Amino acid sequence: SHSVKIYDTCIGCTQCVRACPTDVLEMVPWDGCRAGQIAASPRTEDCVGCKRCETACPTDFLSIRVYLGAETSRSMGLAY
Amino acid sequence: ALTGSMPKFGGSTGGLLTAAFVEERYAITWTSSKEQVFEMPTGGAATMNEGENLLELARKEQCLALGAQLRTKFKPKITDYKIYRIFPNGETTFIHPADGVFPEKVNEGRGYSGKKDRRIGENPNPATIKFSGQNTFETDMKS
Amino acid sequence: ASAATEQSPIPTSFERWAKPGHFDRTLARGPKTTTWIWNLHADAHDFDSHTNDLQDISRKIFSAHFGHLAVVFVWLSGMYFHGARFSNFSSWMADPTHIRPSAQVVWPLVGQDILNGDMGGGFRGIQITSGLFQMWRGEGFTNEFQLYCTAIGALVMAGLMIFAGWFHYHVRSPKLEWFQNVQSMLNHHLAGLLGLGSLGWAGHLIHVALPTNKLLDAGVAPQDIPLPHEFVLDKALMAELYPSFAQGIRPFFTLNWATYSDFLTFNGGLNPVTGGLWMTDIAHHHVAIAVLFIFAGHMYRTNWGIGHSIRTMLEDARHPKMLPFLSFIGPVGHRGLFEVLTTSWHAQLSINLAMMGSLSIIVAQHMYSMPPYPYLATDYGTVTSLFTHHMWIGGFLIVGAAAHAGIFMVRDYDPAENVNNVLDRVLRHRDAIISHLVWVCQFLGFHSFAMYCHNDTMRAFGRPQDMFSDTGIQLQPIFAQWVQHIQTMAVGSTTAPGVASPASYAFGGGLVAVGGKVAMMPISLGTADFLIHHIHAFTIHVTVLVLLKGVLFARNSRLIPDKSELGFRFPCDGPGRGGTCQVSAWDHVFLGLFWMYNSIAMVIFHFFWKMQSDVWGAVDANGTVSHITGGNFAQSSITINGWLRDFLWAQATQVISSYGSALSAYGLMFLAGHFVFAFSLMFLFSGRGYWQELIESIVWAHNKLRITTAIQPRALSITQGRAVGAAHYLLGSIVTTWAFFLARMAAIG
Amino acid sequence: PCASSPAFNERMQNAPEGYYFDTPYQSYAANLLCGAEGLPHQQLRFDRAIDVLIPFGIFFYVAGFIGWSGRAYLISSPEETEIFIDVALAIKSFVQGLLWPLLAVKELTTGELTAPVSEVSVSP
Amino acid sequence: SDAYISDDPIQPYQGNPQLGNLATPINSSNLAKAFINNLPAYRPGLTPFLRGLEIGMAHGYFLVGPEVVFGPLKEGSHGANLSGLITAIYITVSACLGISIFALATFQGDPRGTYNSHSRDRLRPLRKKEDWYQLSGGILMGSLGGAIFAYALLENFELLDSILRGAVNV
Amino acid sequence: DATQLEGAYAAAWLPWIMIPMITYILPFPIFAIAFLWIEREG
Amino acid sequence: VVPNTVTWGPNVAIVMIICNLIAFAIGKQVIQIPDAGPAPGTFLGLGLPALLGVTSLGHAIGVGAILGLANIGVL
Ligand code: CLA
Ligand SMILES: CC1=C(/C=C/C(C)=C/C=C/C(C)=C/C=C/C=C(C)/C=C/C=C(C)/C=C/C2=C(C)CCCC2(C)C)C(C)(C)CCC1
Ligand SMILES: CC1=C(C/C=C(\C)CCC[C@H](C)CCC[C@H](C)CCCC(C)C)C(=O)c2ccccc2C1=O
Ligand code: SF4
Ligand code: SF4
Ligand code: SF4
Ligand SMILES: [Ca+2]
Ligand SMILES: [Cl-]
Repeated sequence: SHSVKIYDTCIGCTQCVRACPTDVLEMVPWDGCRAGQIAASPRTEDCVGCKRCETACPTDFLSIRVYLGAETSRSMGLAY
Repeated sequence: ALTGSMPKFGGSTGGLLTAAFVEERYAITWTSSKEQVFEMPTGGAATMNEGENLLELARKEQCLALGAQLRTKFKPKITDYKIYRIFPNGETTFIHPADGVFPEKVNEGRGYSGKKDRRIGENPNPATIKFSGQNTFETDMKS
Repeated sequence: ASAATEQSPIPTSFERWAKPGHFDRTLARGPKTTTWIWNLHADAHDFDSHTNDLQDISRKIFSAHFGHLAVVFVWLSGMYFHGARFSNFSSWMADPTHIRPSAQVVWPLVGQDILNGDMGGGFRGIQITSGLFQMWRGEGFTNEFQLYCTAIGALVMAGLMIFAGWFHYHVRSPKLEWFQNVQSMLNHHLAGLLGLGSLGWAGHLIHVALPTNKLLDAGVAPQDIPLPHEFVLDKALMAELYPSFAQGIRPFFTLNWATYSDFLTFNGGLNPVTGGLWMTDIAHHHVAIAVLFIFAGHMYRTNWGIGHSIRTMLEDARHPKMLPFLSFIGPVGHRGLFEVLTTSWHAQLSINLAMMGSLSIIVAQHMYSMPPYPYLATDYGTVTSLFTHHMWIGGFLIVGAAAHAGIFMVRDYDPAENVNNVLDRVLRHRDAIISHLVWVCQFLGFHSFAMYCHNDTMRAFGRPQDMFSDTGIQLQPIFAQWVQHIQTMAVGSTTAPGVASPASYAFGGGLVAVGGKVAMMPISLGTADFLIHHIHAFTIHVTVLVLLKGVLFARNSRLIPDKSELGFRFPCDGPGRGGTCQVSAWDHVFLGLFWMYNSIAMVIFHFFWKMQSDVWGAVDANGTVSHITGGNFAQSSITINGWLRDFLWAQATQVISSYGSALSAYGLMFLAGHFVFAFSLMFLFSGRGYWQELIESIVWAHNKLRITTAIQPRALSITQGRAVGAAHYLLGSIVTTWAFFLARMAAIG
Repeated sequence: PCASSPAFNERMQNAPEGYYFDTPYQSYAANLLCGAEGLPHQQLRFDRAIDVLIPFGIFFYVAGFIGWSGRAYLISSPEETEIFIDVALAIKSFVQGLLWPLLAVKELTTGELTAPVSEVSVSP
Repeated sequence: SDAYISDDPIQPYQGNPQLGNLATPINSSNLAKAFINNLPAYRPGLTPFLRGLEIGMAHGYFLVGPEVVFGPLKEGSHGANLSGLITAIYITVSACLGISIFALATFQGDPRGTYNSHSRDRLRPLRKKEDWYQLSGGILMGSLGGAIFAYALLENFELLDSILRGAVNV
Repeated sequence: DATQLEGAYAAAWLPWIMIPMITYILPFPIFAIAFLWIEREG
Repeated sequence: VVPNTVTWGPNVAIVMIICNLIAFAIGKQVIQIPDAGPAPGTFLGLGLPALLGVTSLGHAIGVGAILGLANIGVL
């Protein structure tokens, strides 16, 4: 499975969550930014590694990083 | 156990294979107000029935591609789709929406599962976690 | 006004020229980085992205067509002017067997006038291989003033074509209902463009070309020949040549057509004098196809009840109305395809590019074997250049067909429109199509190329009895040999009693030699020809695999289920799912460009070597033919080593030993093509992040000198690096072959 | 020398004349240094010191002209002056670009030709 | 609208349109099924050894010929038939070693893919490793025997020829 | 002269059997052993 | 060498007329007949488009039949 890490430079714009094709990410309350939200990655067993969440992130540097890890049949995107 | 009519479809070569029945299958259910043509994520055009529809797909990404098509390519939008994971013993598990809202909104009760209170440029540099097993983000400090 | 279909806006403004990117909303933002500069020319003509109305796009396309026609007329004007001012056309008209065609002289600048070679007759110029002289001789030109007149007419037509494109967009542009009239368009193009065009050309041939060519073949000097209008004017002069013109246009209306059988002949061979086809036989061809195309133009219902409706014919081709074994296409059939083809310009462009490239390839294969112009077959450089050029144009056009079949999929395909029809049913079993194409490509790759590797190993072992040769294990193409035998039996004094000679001497028949050199002779098909035709089948099939795979999986696949949301030209979808690099349809057009190169290069190599060892040569007084390379295709072209030694190493003697001669530009361009091929590999093997990280250090060195620029320097994008690498590979690798072919054929004839 | 070279005359007295070998084989043979193959070899000696200065030193002027016109045009700028070359400011940076040799030594001593280490972006 | 509303020759596989196959005349006609389902791989009721035995007999028989006609020994009859025989022998032993190691690697616990207990593949009915070992033994026996039967018919081709021309009735 | 492979060296019957063993007799057993080693389950 | 082909005589006009009438007999069974334009159905069922199409196919059939019959002696 890949590791998706969310850092405190997150601004809760939700764009990483909206860009995820496999529903790894969701928003949780934070009170660490003024949106009141921060991304989280519980279903990271579903992560394929497309890094659409990283492309959608506006902060410099990214508040979300995907580290490609051990490949499973889900992270390899195999329908066979 | 899952309610819904299979969408009217002629079949394709892009559908379920062995791994669907030996590893895992996914199902997406949705209610449509009219009988109308959508695009299968497996290739082709199917027709959703008026009422409750249930479709088995091979990947969760296919079920989420269909769901994104339902809520964006149709007026009125179909936003009530539910995605389940089916196991070879028959066990069905409701996965999407994980909570019951929709990941893009914020629910009180979800909980942190990837948060690292840092700022990326301050992970522990790899010279110190060498023969440990941890790699640089699965840690706890900040250097 | 005459059809009430115009009233177009878009006033001719000048201010809209100093604001690049005005067509795209993000292109008119404000540059910022350098990617904008390259994005400006990446979708400049893509009128589909710019706006959303089909009618505005259709109007833009119509005026762009007019501007393109203007560009082609400017090119034609330039070619006729070059033949009328900087050519030895008159000298070649006098002696077209000892004079080399030339239509380009080089200015006396640095070392530069060495490229002006002696062309015979004291003319110092460059030997052209475009076949313009042989074409003008067949059309009826005798002096350069007529060429100058044609150049002026083409320039006037170009000005007229750029006025018709401005008047059909800025003054009175058509409505969308006019563009969607495919019945009327097909009727007019079939009857008025092709039918009347070939009828008018048949009139020209019967009254200008046939006279002039008959006197030329008789022996008359080019300026001793009457001008074409005298052939038109007095019927006594024209009746000296033909005795069927004494009865005028009377036998035609009274249906006594065998009266006309001396200028409408049906001989079907080659003129022994010139080497080209029988000119009377050509005129009869154009008369017959004019009658066929005009008659074909009355097929589609337009405003008068009679005719077909293509929508009805499309919607009825379906089960259970089909042939029983063709009934697998289901009960919808071709129902939604008339609305696909009348609302998508990309669908039409895909079909038309496929047919245009295929027809250009057919043109290439029909003009070496049935040489249609005087003294064409004996100028081997021209024959080589024409075949090679039309094969390359055909291959590029065919690749663009797949490109636009993929653009139709991502953009113009609507699942709700076409449900359970042939287009839906193809997308609904494309794994079967692609897997069977994968297997046939593998079968053909083992049974063509690995047989060549077998032959290499057997020849290096010293056991040529074990080879796939004509002296080892024979692989005779019995079906093509049988077709060749049927073609030479048909034309007997049979199944075609009207023709005297075979349709080409390539099938069989005799030998036509003109000026000592061979115009045409039978092309024997042995084991080497079996092997190279299966090479051709294999390469065409892998090109089809690469291109069709991108077309069929342009929407989605099992890997990326929402590929149509990503676009038609996108680099990847990240390093996940193992790494989805080059999954777009555009990347399949990228990879099929290489495969079209590899396919057409072997076709032009097969043609060059086979024609040079088994057709072209030098007939002596007795009749013995000494071929150029000496009939070494049947034993050297069956191994890879013989292709590298007896074709590439041996026949590149004339291009590398050309320094200091008049062919030295060919040696320079040979090396230049090698450079551009190798330089392409920098873009093809490397990736974008290296170059962006090296530009970081270069930007640091620039910031330190305070030479910072506002437009921020960025590396070429991923698909742009791919496009640049592909363009460079194709350009260098084709310039190399061009220089090799042309230096070889301009030195040994 | 090329005038007394025994192998340099077999390309003298057997070659096309034209206007590329007749008014070029002379001045060349008078003032070049050929070896044994009858070919002028570009030497680097004390006699070449006042010979190689006109390729080397006079190229340095035009190269610095281009580099200083590209500098003085681009300090006075802002992402539309690179697209649409402002001909007035281009002429202003050409007129100053003519005598760029002096201006270049009037920047190093003043410290306005180089940027500070903390005023230029770097990478990790 | 039209998506499985009209009745066409091409149906979903097993009536399930979400399966990755179609019911075409080549996998679903009565002639195609009558031929394929009665081939030894699929004939109902047979033990794996007899399936393998008939597969091997048919296979070792035709595998002799390509080297008899095309091999390095083809200039002489006796050596050509021997080269074809040992080519069939080597291909048989390699293929059966592959069958044995496929069964050894696949059937480890609950297998993965089509030989998992939950698999619905109708086209792969040898679900047990015992079936695969009986198949390997049968294919080996039958293929080596069919190869030497083709070899013996090619060695005695002069006799089989005089027999089938009635030259033995003098 | 050379109608077949020869050895003008000591124990020249050893290539005759060593080349089959190293190159087409023992390799497929070695491939099977390595395949069974890489596909064995925990 | 060439397929005979006669000039024009009462025998040629008969074949060209009998073939124009067969065209009329079979051209009554077309669809979208009497399609206005000019003389909307004033040609015994057919309009002017349908009459011109029927006579054009009749001329085509006549030229083909006449040249065939002239080739083989009958005409
Ligand atoms: C010479 C270089 C080379 C070779 C051998 C290949 C070979 C192949 N290409 Mg490829 N390609 C190449 C260059 C090459 N390519 C380059 C330079 C590009 C740049 C754009 C591409 C891009 C490309 C694409 C996009 C595709 C291919 C495809 C294929 C496969 C075609 C199917 C086939 O022919 O089956 C036969 C196999 C061969 C001809 C390989 C050589 C076999 C030798 C002769 C026999 C070996 C004997 C024996 C087995 C050896 C065993 C010894 C043991 C010790 C291992 C094939 C394996 C297509 C494919 O996948 O088809 C299904 C595919 O779509 N190629
Ligand atoms: C599909 C099909 C087909 C084909 C078929 C085929 C492919 C064939 C074949 C065939 C074959 C391929 C056959 C075979 C066979 C065999 C046999 C007949 C065998 C045998 C054997 C034996 C008898 C052996 C014996 C032995 C043993 C075992 C032991 C010891 C030794 C010996 C020798 C004694 C066709 C189209 C035609 C039609 C129908 C269907
Ligand atoms: C070399 C290379 C680059 C670098 C290439 C670049 C940046 C383009 C080079 C074009 C130069 C920079 C020309 C631009 C210069 C200005 C236009 C000035 C030119 C001067 C004229 C006006 C006279 C990539 O970006 C790249 C990306 C992906 C795969 C492979 C590669 C790759 O191989
Ligand atoms: S890499 Fe792709 S699948 Fe994984 S969290 Fe990011 S967007 Fe989702
Ligand atoms: S896209 Fe980036 S900033 Fe926005 S919610 Fe996701 S991690 Fe936070
Ligand atoms: S290597 Fe390049 S093309 Fe491939 S996945 Fe990574 S970014 Fe995309
Ligand atoms: Ca042998
Ligand atoms: Cl060889």
